[PDB]
Amino acid sequence: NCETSCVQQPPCFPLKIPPNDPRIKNQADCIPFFRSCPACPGSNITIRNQINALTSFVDASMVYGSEEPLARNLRNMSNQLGLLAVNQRFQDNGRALLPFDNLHDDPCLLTNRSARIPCFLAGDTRSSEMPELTSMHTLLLREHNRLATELKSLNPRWDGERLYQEARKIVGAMVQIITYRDYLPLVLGPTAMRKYLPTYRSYNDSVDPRIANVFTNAFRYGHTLIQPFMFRLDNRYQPMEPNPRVPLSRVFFASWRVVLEGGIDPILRGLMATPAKLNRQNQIAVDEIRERLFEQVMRIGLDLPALNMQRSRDHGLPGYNAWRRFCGLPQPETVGQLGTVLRNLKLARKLMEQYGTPNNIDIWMGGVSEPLKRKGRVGPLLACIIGTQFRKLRDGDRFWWENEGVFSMQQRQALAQISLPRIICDNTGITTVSKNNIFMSNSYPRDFVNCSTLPALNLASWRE
Amino acid sequence: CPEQDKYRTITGMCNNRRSPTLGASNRAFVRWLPAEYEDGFSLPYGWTPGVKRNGFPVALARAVSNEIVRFPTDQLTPDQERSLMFMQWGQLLDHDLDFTPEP
Ligand SMILES: *[C@@H]1O[C@H](CO[C@@H]2O[C@@H](C)[C@@H](O)[C@@H](O)[C@@H]2O)[C@@H](O[C@@H]2O[C@H](CO)[C@@H](O[C@@H]3O[C@H](CO[C@H]4O[C@H](CO)[C@@H](O)[C@H](O)[C@@H]4O)[C@@H](O)[C@H](O[C@H]4O[C@H](CO)[C@@H](O)[C@H](O)[C@@H]4O)[C@@H]3O)[C@H](O)[C@H]2NC(C)=O)[C@H](O)[C@H]1NC(C)=O
Ligand code: HEC
Ligand SMILES: *[C@@H]1O[C@H](CO)[C@@H](O)[C@H](O)[C@H]1NC(C)=O
Ligand SMILES: *[C@@H]1O[C@H](CO)[C@@H](O)[C@H](O)[C@H]1NC(C)=O
Ligand SMILES: [Ca+2]
Ligand SMILES: [Cl-]
Ligand SMILES: [Cl-]
Repeated sequence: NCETSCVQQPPCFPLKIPPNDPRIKNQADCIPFFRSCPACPGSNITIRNQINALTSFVDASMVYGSEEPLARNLRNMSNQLGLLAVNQRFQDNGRALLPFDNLHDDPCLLTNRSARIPCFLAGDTRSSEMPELTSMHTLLLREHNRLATELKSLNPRWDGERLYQEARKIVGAMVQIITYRDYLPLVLGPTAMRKYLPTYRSYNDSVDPRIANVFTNAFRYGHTLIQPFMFRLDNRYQPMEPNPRVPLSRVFFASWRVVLEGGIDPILRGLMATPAKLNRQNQIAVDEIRERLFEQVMRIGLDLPALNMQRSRDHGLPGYNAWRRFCGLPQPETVGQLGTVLRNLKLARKLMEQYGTPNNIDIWMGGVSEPLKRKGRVGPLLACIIGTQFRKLRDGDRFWWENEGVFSMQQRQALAQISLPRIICDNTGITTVSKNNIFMSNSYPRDFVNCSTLPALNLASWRE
Repeated sequence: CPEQDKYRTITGMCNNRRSPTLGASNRAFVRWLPAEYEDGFSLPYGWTPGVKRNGFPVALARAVSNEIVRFPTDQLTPDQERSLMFMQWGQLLDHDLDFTPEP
């Protein structure tokens, strides 16, 4: 058992502890680790690969599910209104909350014994990992029910399955719009955005839409943006006291914080009005994830950056230089060469001291070390892997919102008016939201606007 | 595989009509480069004591994290042009794309 033993026997791949560790003084101890499930168990012929349990498409699968039995269970099958199921024991000031899960071993119950609040049930199983993620799942659950109610008044003849499918299609389009219009330009920056994501022409059935193994590790760049606290703000965007800033080690799996500590509204306010952690070559990732990851529910606090590196090795990913070659980028052979690539010799030196050669630098580590691109939050290598992946998901998606036949000219014209701040107005008691782009706006009240100013999604073109 | 359809399947199956499992759930990831394992096909680098990778010892992930990643929390630089919503949307989006199951 990988949870309690330090023996390296399949499927355990524990992380050994180095001498003079700042936290783990016992070198006979380890950081637990289970190797990812192989696609072909026990094979002496196949080169080990891992499994994607989700639909690679940007289709709101974290709301609806990627398997038919789960997808059915997430729906309100009590009526013909095409809604998703909601929590029966609790509400957030009359608003809906995700349903509870039926886990045998529930980690959310360990975060506060007294509260007895289990994990939430959503399209994806990680819905309760941090209450900020739970808030986003809850926001999208309310948007589906809101859309199916609006569509039922417009088309009374429509049944439950039609209403569910039509509301699902709109939610998925909104995820695609916010991602490609607002999110990705701010991740890649403008030159990489033009290089890897040129203007959409049409669906091409020869574009492989699968997630590449490397992308599961490269996209973990987001770990460098994580703040050490969960910030909660009241009605006037002032700290929600007591406990306006709770350390991340105290919020992992803490679903009770959503049910008993004020709902999703103060969490969403905090996400909008608090700046992200800036990735700097000498300030890569915080110790709430580097030392106290899931500290409350495990026998030892995990190290997220280290888990990423052990994961790339488990996944048999090539190192830094092989990915720099794949992207058509120069491949440094020495600390001298690498210093030039990183525009920072002191980091190149530290990297060479650990790895010996830039060929061996773990893809997450090399990727998050590169200097950020102008108006972007990743360097050239991560911009390539991320950029390449998201083009495959857009050009290889037959149900891409802009593809002819998915939506009508008028429905596309209507969908272009959506935004994440508007989705928050429609589904929360928050009356003052971020001025677009929501991902750039971060200071109250300079970057904030009233909910009345933003226009709603007009469903007129959805009538029969 | 239906010749005409209005909505996505829950599993993603039948999005690509020539290869109807591409992008579907519970399928192996595509690889953009051949895998690199200590034995060529399954054992990860770091599995066997003393087995070097490309002529160099394999560094412990915890040691790399300690020397390169670790930094004093009080030094944190807030991003003047990004909100925590930028971080949170990325995690939510990542949970629409991939989940690698464990034993
Ligand atoms: C529909 O999308 C198809 C996929 O396109 C890729 O993905 C999208 C999302 C974009 O990023 C796009 O930039 C990508 O190309 C697309 O089909 C592709 O079209 C290109 C160009 O015709 C094909 O490239 C050619 O490949 C042959 C074969 O060798 C390739 O495969 C081997 C093995 O993996 C590699 O070792 C090679 O390096 C190649 O990658 C080459 O012989 C050929 O190069 C030679 O010829 C050209 C001139 O014809 C010269 O410029 C070169 O110097 C060489 O002399 C090309 O590199 C690509 O294989 C093909 N992919 C698939 C999956 O079919 C398609 O065109 C898009 N359709 C529309 C209508 O837009
Ligand atoms: C925008 C990027 C991004 C953000 C932000 C992010 N992650 Fe990650 N994380 C990922 C991706 C992608 C993976 C790989 C997912 C997979 O396929 O299993 C991952 C994997 C993980 C894993 C599995 C580690 C392992 O290798 O065993 C943990 C734990 C994790 N993240 C926790 C979190 C937590 C906790 C947060 C913050 C609340 C977070 N992540 C935020 C993208 C991100
Ligand atoms: C189903 O819908 C009705 C009407 O909106 C609601 O009262 C009921 O709680 C819902 N049930 C579930 C499980 O969501
Ligand atoms: C647990 O939840 C209760 C509310 O039921 C709260 O009063 C208490 O402070 C919480 N305990 C911890 C350890 O957070
Ligand atoms: Ca998906
Ligand atoms: Cl319930
Ligand atoms: Cl790959």
